[PDB]
Amino acid sequence: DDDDKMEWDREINNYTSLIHSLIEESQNQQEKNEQELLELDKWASLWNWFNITNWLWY
Amino acid sequence: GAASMTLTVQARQLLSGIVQQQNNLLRAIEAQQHLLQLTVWGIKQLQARIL
Repeated sequence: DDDDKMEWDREINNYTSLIHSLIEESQNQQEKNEQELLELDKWASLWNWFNITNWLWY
Repeated sequence: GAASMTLTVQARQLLSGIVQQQNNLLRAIEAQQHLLQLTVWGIKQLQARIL
């Protein structure tokens, strides 16, 4: 009971560091995904203009 | 080579970003679950001392 408190603190701080890392990785992957997506809104809209433009069959 | 290559290539890149990002969130939830059981355990020891 003197060395169990510690193990709890050990594991407490390890999973806490792990969650922090994981949210960090997610915050950066979310930045990345919103860029990738912003850039797709554009490519689509772009080509979606030459198409409608030249003539619109079907 | 009609730039539909270019067009789906990014969308391929996106569902790839989205799929990893779900693994990220899943792993976060799992680590949170662990953190949660430590706090439960912790709380059950404080109960099983108040007798």
